[PDB]
Amino acid sequence: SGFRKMAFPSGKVEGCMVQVTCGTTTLNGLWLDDVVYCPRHVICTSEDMLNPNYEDLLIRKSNHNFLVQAGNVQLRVIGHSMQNCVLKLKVDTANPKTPKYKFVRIQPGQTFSVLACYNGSPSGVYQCAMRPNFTIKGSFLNGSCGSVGFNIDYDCVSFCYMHHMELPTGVHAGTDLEGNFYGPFVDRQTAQAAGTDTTITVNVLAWLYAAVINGDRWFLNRFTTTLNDFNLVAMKYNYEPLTQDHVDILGPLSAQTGIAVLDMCASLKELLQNGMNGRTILGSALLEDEFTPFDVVRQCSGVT
Amino acid sequence: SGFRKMAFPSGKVEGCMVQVTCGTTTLNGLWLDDVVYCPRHVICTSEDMLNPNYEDLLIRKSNHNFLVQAGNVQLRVIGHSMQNCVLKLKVDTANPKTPKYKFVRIQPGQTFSVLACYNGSPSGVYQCAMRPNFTIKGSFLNGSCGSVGFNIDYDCVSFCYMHHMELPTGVHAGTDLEGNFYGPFVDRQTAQAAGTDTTITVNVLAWLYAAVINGDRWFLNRFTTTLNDFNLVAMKYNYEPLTQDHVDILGPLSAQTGIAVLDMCASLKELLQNGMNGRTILGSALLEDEFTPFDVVRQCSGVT
Ligand SMILES: Cc1ccncc1NS(=O)(=O)c1cccc(Cl)c1
Ligand SMILES: Cc1ccncc1NS(=O)(=O)c1cccc(Cl)c1
Repeated sequence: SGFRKMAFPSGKVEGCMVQVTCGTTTLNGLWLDDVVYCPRHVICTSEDMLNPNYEDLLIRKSNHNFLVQAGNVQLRVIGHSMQNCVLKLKVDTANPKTPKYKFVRIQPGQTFSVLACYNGSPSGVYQCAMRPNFTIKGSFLNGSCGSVGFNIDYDCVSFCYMHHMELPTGVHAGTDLEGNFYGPFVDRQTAQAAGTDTTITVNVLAWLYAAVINGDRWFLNRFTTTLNDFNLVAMKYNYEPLTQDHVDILGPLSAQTGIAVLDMCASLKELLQNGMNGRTILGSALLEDEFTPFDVVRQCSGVT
Repeated sequence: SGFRKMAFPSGKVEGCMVQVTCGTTTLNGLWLDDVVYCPRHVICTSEDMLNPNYEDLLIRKSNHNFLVQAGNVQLRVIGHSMQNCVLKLKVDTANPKTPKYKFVRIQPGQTFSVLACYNGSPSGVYQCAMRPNFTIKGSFLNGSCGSVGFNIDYDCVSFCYMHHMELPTGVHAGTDLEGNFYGPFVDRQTAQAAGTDTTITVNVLAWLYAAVINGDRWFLNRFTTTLNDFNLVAMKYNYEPLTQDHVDILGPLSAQTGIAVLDMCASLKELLQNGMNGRTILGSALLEDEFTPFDVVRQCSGVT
């Protein structure tokens, strides 16, 4: 037992990290097969980032201007193209460490691991959630751009995120691996608003099931509620409205614990209305929303 | 910016995980050079674990009784020996994925990454702290024994922990890679008490420096304190007493922020005496003690 904010083993992704340099800007790239994916803002200078015309900036660049280095070996760039906000550098050598992979566009509320990298070198791995407002609360410094978010299903790596920028508010924004931003963000140094973020209700409930499984049951009460009643409370506390789809995915956890989903909703309702009264749940003094029902099942059963 | 409970990239350690089977018991092993390290309780049955005589149990075992599998290839065991609570299985092939490594015995309050494994297969990575009482609050299920804790310095993996057991209280206990238990624990299914755990004061203070660096400064106040005065408060709240050595290691963070260590102690003092009043620090509603001053500096500078 015990419950931790666990990230996926990062090994398959470490073997794909490279350094991409263009002019004076260096960031991270992802080498899969004979293609290196990186944020297109690698072609910008500090002055360009205020209002960049990427098509025009890319026209001044040739294959030889993109310096791609994997560890200590230089890769030969034979093609370059822009796809939305990513650059695809065609290299002459396939990465021998290319794992089985997919590019997937995740949904808000879903979680993933981030392998934070600097100069093509991995520094740490942590588990994140794509906030309902399409931002991530990561840990990213200068040089971290091009770091990727992913999930792993047995031997298949599903890349879902590529880090592009930090909003003036300190939250992070990025794209899927086809270069499409999650949210309304653009790759430009301008004031950009991330909407009102809400708490992922289905994840908090799954984490409440994880607490019961692991012994923390103080929050369990003699009450029940309805989806409509619970959602009145969820609205007041900026929680995502709970739907029958969320109840359905909570099915396995409800089955394993024997606590009906709506009864767990009444425990969450009382926690929202009365707080924790100084107590903790799974070592946390607040309601945790970065564990999906899938994460809880995987962790609670030991899925490798 | 942003601050996350980051684990080390696990790739170097994934390449060392193997499955070790002896009789009906299967657990994880660590293959470094031509040696496989695993918990010695792999030789026990369920009845043996109540009061095992490991010397006697090992005498009934031969090299051919230890089944070591790396992925899908079987390793040939040519030697076996017990060193404290670990078994060292000499195999005929050196692991080609052996990274540069050290075996180190960490101090309580220090942190490390755990690569939780089942059947020799990695499932997730998370950052832990060796509690002052020599336990870890991990996430370990049946089959997780043999999972290791480690730190990484550029290309050198310092293994510090090997998971052995879960105490009836739900906390975890294990050994260094020479088989010596951290704490007073023995590898036996008996009631064992982990002492009174305390909060790692130097880590909370380093995490308070990480909060200031990242924008969270509400807790900063117009007060200062002395080491002796602060320690009176630390005693009352089960915090480890702060020493000049802890103040010295906080030096770099004190220098970078311009907030004297004793002034940060007065912020911590007020937080202990008055709580958080419903507020958070780095997204947490409690005082975090699993980031050492080294972790904070590394994360806040991007050390790969
Ligand atoms: C100064 C610079 C030069 C070139 N390329 C990037 C940067 N800066 S940055 O990465 O912090 C950045 C700022 C604003 C928006 C975005 Cl998408 C990225
Ligand atoms: C049932 C069994 C059989 C063989 N080897 C281990 C186990 N059980 S166990 O790993 O949960 C365990 C229980 C108590 C102390 C320790 Cl150190 C480990």
